[PDB]
Amino acid sequence: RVRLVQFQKNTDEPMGITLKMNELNHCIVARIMHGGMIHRQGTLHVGDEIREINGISVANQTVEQLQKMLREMRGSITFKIVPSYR
Amino acid sequence: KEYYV
Repeated sequence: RVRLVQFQKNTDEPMGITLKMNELNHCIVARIMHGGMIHRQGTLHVGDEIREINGISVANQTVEQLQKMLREMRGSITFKIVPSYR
Repeated sequence: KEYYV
């Protein structure tokens, strides 16, 4: 049910995904820009839920704080996710 | 609302 994934953010390029909070206050990958960083690395897919970012719980963060945290982060990044299924 | 990262 829970998966650990990793990706590399070594430039100033955006991740190229959009996030939304749903009714359970869960952080959901809503759209993925084709050709963008996440799309190329295959790290996340639409409907996946992000639980943690580098071991940092998403639950006690606002959407702005998450956006700022992700924009500024660099290097090897680990997500704990709840994957969606086709 | 949606948020870009």
